Amino acid sequence: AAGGLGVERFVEIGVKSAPTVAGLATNTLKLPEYSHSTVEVLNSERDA
Amino acid sequence: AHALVDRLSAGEPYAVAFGGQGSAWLETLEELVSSAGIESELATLAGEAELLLEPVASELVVVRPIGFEPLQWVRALAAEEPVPSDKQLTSAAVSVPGVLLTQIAAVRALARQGMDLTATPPVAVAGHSQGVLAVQALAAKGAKDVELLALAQLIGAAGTLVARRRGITVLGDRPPMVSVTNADPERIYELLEEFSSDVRTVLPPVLSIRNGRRSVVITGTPEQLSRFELYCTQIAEKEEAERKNKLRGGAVFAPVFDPVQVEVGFHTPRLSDGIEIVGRWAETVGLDVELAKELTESILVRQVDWVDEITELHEAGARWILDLGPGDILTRLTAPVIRGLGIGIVPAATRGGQRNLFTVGAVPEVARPWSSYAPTVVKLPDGSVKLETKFTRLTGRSPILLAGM
Amino acid sequence: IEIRFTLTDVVRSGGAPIVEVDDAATAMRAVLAIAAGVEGPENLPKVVDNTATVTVDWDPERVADHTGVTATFGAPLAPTLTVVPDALVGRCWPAVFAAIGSAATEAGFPVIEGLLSLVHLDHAARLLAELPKEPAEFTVTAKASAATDTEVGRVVPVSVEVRNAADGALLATLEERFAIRGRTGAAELTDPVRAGGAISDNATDTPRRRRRDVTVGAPVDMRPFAVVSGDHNPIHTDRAAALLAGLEGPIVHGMWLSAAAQHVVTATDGKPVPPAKLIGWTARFLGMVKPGDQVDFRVDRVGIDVGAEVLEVSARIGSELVMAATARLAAPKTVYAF
Repeated sequence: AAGGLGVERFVEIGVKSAPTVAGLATNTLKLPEYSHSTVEVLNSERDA
Repeated sequence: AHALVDRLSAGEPYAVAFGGQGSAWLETLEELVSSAGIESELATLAGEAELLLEPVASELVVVRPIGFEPLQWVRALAAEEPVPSDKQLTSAAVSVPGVLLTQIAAVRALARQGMDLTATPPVAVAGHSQGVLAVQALAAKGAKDVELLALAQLIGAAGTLVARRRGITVLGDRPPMVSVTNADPERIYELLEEFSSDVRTVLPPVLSIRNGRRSVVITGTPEQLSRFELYCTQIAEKEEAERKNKLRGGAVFAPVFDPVQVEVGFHTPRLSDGIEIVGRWAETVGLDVELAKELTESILVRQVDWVDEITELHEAGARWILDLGPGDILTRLTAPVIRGLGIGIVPAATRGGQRNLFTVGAVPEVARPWSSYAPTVVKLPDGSVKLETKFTRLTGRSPILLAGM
Repeated sequence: IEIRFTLTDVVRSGGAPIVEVDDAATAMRAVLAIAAGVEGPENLPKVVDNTATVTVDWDPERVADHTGVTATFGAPLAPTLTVVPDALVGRCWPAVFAAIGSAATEAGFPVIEGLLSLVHLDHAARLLAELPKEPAEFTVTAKASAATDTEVGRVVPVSVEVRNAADGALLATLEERFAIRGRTGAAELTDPVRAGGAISDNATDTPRRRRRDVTVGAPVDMRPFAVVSGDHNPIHTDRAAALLAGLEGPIVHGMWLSAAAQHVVTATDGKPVPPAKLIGWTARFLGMVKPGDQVDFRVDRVGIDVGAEVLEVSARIGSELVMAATARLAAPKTVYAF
């Protein structure tokens, strides 16, 4: 926000551990982050 | 034989209104040319548009080439093939002058048939946004006509150079101009002030137009406006959980939010660097009149408190208001504002409302003065006092009843 | 400004009743020199000697005009940067042209160049890892790497170095190659041969991925771009000069197209964040373009260089190929969590 809000990509690594903190981020991207931002949640396991 | 004008002379008074930007002007200008059988004015207006740009000693280096010959675009548009995109035509540089020309041509149309009658007399002439321009020289002599178009050419030009849209997204879609409905002017400014607390001095949103009681317009940078859009949505949703508890003080608000098609911020500090430049642009031309400085500030920076102005000329007891603005804008904005206070309003260049104008019998549209239905006192043979209403008059009794219980 | 010419008639040869003055080439130059530079910019290099651009400042309104000259919306495109790398060409233009003729052109070439016959081959901007920014001032240097002749004519590749004034470092490198069609030389000889590439140390390979289908209109008149870019060539403006050069009409500036297709690649595969993403772009002009032109562009994702995605662009007006473009783009910025 202080450095500009433009497109961000959030990638989790460690293979099968990847869905967790992304799902943690996903639900977090929902509740406070409702501002309608373009964000990409990517997982090493799932989204390779 | 125009009854209204004939009314205007002996009977009820009149006021001229001019619309602003966001009027969808081109299609009105295209029709106005096609509906015009008299091209006489357009000959001089086109030549003076060419002339006035050349002697200009003001900077105006970028503006003059990006200006376009009005006669060519019209004849092209009349061949039905050529015309630039709406995005190009809506840009302040070529749009602002074009809007005035539509309004000026709208003045001439009525002036063609009835001029001896359709000559001067308003009580006052008022305008909205850039509409205040065409107001001034209409109240001045006829040689000042292009000066409007001349200043309009300068207004949209500097405004464009200083600040222009750098981005847009199909969702909403997001402009510099935003409007919220149903919410108080105090409540809107609250959320505005709530959001403006979080942003820098360079891109604050501000209240531009107050269109009515609960209807307002806030403007600024498209991105920052989109941020204000977020808070109003969250409150709308949190209050939804309230309404479904079936409680009134605990009820959701049902506002209406949605952006506008306007391309650039007006009546905002973002145009502040434009005022100076515009001012010099007028003095280097034969446009010199002392209101060029005041018009610019009113249009570019100072807000427009609208309801209060046209109402002020209305509370003077002037019964009629016409609007020569493109399509027709501000003619209908003003109507529910005043409504039943005795004012009524015909859109000018609208064929239906002009049919009134040109006839002896179709003229007197005067909206109902609610005070007309104000209750009165009645006496009877046995000498009973009766309070008179539309109810009592029928029933012959007091305007009060015990409902079925 | 006026242009004069002279003829001479010897009728002893009937097949050659008219033979016209050999001073034409030098006479044409004096005419262009008055119009082009007006002695406004002045440095006096020979073609090999460096051509210097004194000082250059970027106003916020010069940002707007260019970004407004080329715009894209219908495809969800949002241009963002302080200075688009396309804006480099406006700064380096007046200097590059000065190298088109010289004593080295006098030695090995006839010095026969029609300016109307000038053809732009390729244009590219290579970054030194620095990107252009707000108010800091620029100073540009232009050098001619080689002067070549081809079967189709004379070619002059021009190297350009853009430097930030206040900081005093070289931000970017701009490359231009021009084609005059009438000349031959002992300087640099090419038949069909010229080649350029955007290369990087570490690379990854990918598969063809369709990104966007683009619709781009050409401007109504070419004068607006002519004012900003500083290209006054009558070919794109005056119809008499365009017809004299045997052209389809007042051809759209290839340079406008260059920024036209770029602005899309800027915003599309670049996404709402173009500024730090595109580190380079190259553009090849396949065919001429008339104003009022509906052109369809298509960018695809091909491969990866130095962690930056490469993006190939093809252009079609109906059946005709127009521009071949290729760009190096950084990926949408990634944040990692373990």
